[PDB]
Amino acid sequence: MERKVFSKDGKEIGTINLDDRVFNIEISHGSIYNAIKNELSNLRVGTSSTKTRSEVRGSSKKPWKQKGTGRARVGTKRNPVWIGGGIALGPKPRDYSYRLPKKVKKLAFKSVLSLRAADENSFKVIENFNVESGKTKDLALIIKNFASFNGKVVILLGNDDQMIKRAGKNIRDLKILSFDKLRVVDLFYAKNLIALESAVNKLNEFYIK
Amino acid sequence: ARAKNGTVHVARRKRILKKTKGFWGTKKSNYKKAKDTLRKGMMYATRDRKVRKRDFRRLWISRISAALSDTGVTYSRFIEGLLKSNIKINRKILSNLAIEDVEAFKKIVLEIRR
Amino acid sequence: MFNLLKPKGASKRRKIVGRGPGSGLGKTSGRGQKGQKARNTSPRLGFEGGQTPLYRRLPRKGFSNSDYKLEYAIVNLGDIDKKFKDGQVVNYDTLLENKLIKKKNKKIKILSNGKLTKKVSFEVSKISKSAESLVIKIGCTIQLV
Amino acid sequence: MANKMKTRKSAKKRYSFTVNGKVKYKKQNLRHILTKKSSKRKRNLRKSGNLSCFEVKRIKTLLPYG
RNA sequence: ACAUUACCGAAGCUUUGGAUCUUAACGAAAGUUAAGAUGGUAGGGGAGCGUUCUGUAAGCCAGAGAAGUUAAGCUGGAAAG
RNA sequence: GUAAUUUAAAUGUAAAUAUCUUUUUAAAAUGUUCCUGAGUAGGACGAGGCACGAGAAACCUUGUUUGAAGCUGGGGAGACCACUCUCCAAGGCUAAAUACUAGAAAGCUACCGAUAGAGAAGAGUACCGUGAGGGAAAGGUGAAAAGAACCCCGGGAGGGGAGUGAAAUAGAACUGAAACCGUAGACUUACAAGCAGUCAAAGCCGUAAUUUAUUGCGGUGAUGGCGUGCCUUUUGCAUAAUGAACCUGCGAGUUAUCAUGUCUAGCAAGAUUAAAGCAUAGAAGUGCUGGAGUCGAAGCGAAAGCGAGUCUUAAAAGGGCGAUUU
RNA sequence: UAAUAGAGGCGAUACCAGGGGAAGUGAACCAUCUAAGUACCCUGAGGAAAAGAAAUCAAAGAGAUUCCCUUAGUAGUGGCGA
Repeated sequence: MERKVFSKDGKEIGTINLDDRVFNIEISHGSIYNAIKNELSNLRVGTSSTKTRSEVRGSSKKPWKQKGTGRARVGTKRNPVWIGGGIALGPKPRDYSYRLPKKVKKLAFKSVLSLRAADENSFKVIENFNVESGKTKDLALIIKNFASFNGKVVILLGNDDQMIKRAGKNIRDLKILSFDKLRVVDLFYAKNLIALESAVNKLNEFYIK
Repeated sequence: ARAKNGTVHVARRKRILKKTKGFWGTKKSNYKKAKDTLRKGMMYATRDRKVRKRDFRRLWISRISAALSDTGVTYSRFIEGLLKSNIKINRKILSNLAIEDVEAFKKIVLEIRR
Repeated sequence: MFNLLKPKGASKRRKIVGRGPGSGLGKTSGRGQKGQKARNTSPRLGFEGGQTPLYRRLPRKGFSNSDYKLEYAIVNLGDIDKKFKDGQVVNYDTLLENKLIKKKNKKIKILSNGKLTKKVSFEVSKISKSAESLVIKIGCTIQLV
Repeated sequence: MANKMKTRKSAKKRYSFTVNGKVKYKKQNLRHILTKKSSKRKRNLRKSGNLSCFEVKRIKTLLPYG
């Protein structure tokens, strides 16, 4: 597909081609759903824990005799029924991470990129620039010239431009991503998506393969 | 991930107590007795909703039989003549008629005796 | 707001059990009334309640002869026809790179499912009589390695 | 790998699986006193058989991998 | 006891209003009609309500009054809202 | 405080440089002799460890006994023998990768928020036992004490006023329910045998409409009809079978892996990486690298072995298990 | 007796090495076996320890020791019962 390219001051400068095999695949909402689930599960620490009968402090003496007292039978003081006792079938530390098939992950990336690029206004492309001073004023000015939907803004880069990345690490609702380190959740929930043409070309050969 | 917030049991109990307002003794405030009495009450309500039809029809029949005690028509024979002369009026209607306007009912009976 | 829109049937819920009468899985929770099974247990050992089990009534048959098998990959004439062409040497290297076998095994055998039409050269370890007859008839060459 | 299901070795040594479900086995009663048994009986006991379809599910539980 | 005409009498039958499901027909489909079929423990299958946290959410609603019990009223076929 | 930077007099821990210490102050090169680890190798009996329970039972350690060779050698190659291929014991050291965190510092959490969380937000204290030892319960005023000057009742406590405060039904305590105990008002009840409810229903009271005392929303209810609390367990329970003083909190099919079935997603005669590495980040990520391995693609036969056939057999002669239609 | 040198004990309700070594269970009994070198006891030090440079693996051509992924629930063993 064809796409207009705006200059860094908000005005049009040129035109670029978005390859169809990446930005115009038929959407696979199933792959998008699976990928989002996986990316957010892999982010869990999953270190919550709890003590069973055997880990609560206390003795394992029978509190009173089996028969004759007139009370309900009991084995140990830290019985899960008793107050302060252990916890039956509580949470234990566990590994929540898993790895999706790479083909499904790739298809999800293609689908989310196509879904975002389908809309002309929310997706935009800007000619290559850099913040040589590293300040934040300049970057913020560029976003606030482009972005319109008052919300999450995701910038895509074609390299690791450390100046831009550490100039944008502090913007309010900004996420800077390189082409080869994409995250489906950020792409899917981004209400403004601003890409460089370097990022466009690197994405083309990155996902055509 | 502890999921404790106990704004549920109080809700169940408040609805039950709201429906069990006028009951005698401890059945109006205690949760256990109120729930037992309410649940048997609702079952009674269903049964009785079906029974009210029988009760009212029995009342209507007795009222008709009373309004006919004057004349010499036993109301089995009255129903007889009613059907035979093809008057498809209703037990409720006849019972109410014998009270609101006795002379119309009496005329119906004269007409049945044929 | 973008509404992920999960595909239907992509995640069954669960069989949460013992959580009320109305759920159908109430007090007894799917276990029945009483007995051994109502309390966590079932005697596993293929058990028939003390009757001599089937795997103890029946007799045995012999060794497995593992540790001495000559195990090695099967390749069929139909596969060769579908994948190759004239003049090259069907052997370990070419079948491996063309993904007809895996390079764990190096003692291929050639079987005769499907038909082969192309004159080829073979460097294999075993060959069935029917397959080598058909292959000599089509006009190939066979070296046993 | 912490908890791989163990096969039941005494069952492995007696059962075998065919390609599409059936279970092959060796018949009993041909191991011991054999003079009295009729020749046709012995000949039938020699040849191997297949189990009834009622045991196949339990056997598939006993042999989780084979 | 034997005759004549009856009536009463169940959640049965019939009729009225409403809902779900199966089958069939119509309809592009949605659905609209016709037929019947829905007591139910064990137990099997299927469809939902509600609680807490997480992403959505640097969103929205709150000191001009959040959350929570608390009086009354109302809606949904049930969980309830 | 946080980002990126950055304080070291003194002390502690690290390398690098010399100093210092030590060593070679030489090697390529043929055959005769010497030595090359001795109660040791091995064997007999009794045991243990090797996955391997005497089994054909190697091999290693080892208790009781016995007992060698000296490179022209010896050990091992799962009884043993021969050949062959490897290795050279019976002397002594060795960092790293690996196990562990009582703790120290810097951080994180689909971890907890006072019956939770360490037993312990106050602690192994109070208390119990001769001792070993066992073992609790108790968090919250207000934004700030700005802790109610003074006055009245009372011995005080406490309350009523006056003041502080946005609030004093905020005054040693936030939000303050249920169980429980009350006060006041309305209605009903002392001729009656009510699982306390439901279906009808006069009268009284509250209230809205209809010009106004007859219809509804309501609370009480004379009287009539029906009705053996619930849970669990049994062929079968109101049963005089079992269980609960009430109320409020706490209080049970979970997690990790394997087998198998189904659903969803993806690829396809192929599918898929595990460990682990690199890069960026500091962001227990996720993008690559990594195909060793596993499951299909040919099965049959105890196996050798043969193969769309194989086995049973002289026999496809008939069948058993397959398939050509995955 | 003299001379110096190294140790005594505590700490880690952790880890490692050596010695001693059960019982509740499963096998629906039990006596083999299993649990299991598990708990625990005792002797030693370390920050890691132990082990560590082949009279070895093993029929492949490799080359110290240790820790992972696979091989693999495979090869064998087992009142061939578990």
